Amino acid sequence: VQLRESGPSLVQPSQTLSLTCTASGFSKAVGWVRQAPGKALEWLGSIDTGGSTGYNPGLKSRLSITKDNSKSQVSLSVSSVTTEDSATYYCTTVHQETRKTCSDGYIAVDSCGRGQSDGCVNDCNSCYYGWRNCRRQPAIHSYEFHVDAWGRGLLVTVSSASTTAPKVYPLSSCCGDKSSSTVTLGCLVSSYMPEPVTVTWNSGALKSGVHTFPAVLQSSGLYSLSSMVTVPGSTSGQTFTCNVAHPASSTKVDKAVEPKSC
Amino acid sequence: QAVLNQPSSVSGSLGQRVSITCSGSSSNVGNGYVSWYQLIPGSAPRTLIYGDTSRASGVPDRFSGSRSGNTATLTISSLQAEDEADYFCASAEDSSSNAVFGSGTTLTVLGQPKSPPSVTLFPPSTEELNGNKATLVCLISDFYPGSVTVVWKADGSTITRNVETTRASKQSNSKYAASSYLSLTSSDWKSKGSYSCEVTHEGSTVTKTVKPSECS
Repeated sequence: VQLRESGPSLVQPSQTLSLTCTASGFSKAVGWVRQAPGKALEWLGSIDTGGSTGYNPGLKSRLSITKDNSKSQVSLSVSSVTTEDSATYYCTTVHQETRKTCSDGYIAVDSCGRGQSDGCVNDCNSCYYGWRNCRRQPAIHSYEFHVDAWGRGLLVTVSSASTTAPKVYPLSSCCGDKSSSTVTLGCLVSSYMPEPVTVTWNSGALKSGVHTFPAVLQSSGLYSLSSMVTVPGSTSGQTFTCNVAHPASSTKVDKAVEPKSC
Repeated sequence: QAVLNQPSSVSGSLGQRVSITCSGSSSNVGNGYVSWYQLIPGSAPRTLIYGDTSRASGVPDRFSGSRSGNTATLTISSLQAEDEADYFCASAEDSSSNAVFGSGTTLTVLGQPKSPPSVTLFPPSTEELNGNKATLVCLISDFYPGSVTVVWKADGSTITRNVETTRASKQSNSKYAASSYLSLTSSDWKSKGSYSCEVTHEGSTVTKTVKPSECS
């Protein structure tokens, strides 16, 4: 079971945000959850196997969810977006069931065998004979919800700003600046907008010893982040190339990072 | 809409136990099907509990859910460093397709060992310098607790402008990482004798310095 969100990482205010989820390893109800930065998880809506949709009441007038079983995909649409709609959007599989029950030590009149079928009573004999201790209630509904599987999520930023692809610079220590047994190299992913960027090393073949730091936001509105890789002094002949992908601008950059020869 | 009230934050000691409450009404939490989720920044939400008490697949035994009327409780025993996270309860209301989440709880795990920051300061690259700009990058890692203050210096004096420092964020080893950026012109870079990144953590300061004329 894997869920994969796809769509734009950048949209302008007043525009319609349109997202897609790709399901694999299954055909179960699918829902959308989001989390804006600084805020709680927030329900958006879902569509089940039968194709019925349900929405967060406070957002319903702005939402639309459809599905296509052939392509095995579910769509989400959010109208008239503002900065409040900047968030990570998660595609999910959800459990949704509605079991009719009686609230306490109340049992269905159905189960009593007489009075036929109506709602609920505290005791079959008492409410059958009409004893003073009899208590009746209507049938109540118990609604079951939970999320099974989560997608990794798609970051969406609502902004009128144009995209700016990053400038990628090599990071290497000054000469003489501590030949510890381990060397540290890196890439400065400079001055981009919006988030996110993906950084790998050696086309993703190198994962061990990699440390990618969260971005800083300059007052200019442009993000910068750094990723560094540690290298033992014993190591030789290895190349280190950081691969920087920026979906908003559809750019991928490969920067070879050399230690200074000094 | 509707609100499932959680404490904004809670704390428990290592190896011990902690509880997180989720208070709602009879129309949500009272439905008797509460779920719980764990949120670690930079990671997707993870389902812990559903149907009040049922653990999701892969969830350790030390996570247990319960409910008494319109208040559910998540209980975590044998606390570990990696349990530090945000926790959200949830419940349907008036419909199985109308999910309501709680206000969220941040869990701290006390009694972990203090770890000083490891500091790495990078000079501007030749490439950047050719465009008349210079960014110094101070990378800060492996510190606990997750709070540092950064001071930049030039020739021993405090730099008071063009510094940007990230918040601390948690690493895969439950320690913290952060970074600080000093934005200069290429002329600034070459003119000063030295630049320093000073990182203070629990009253102890770690300083790395670079010298432009000797950086090559």
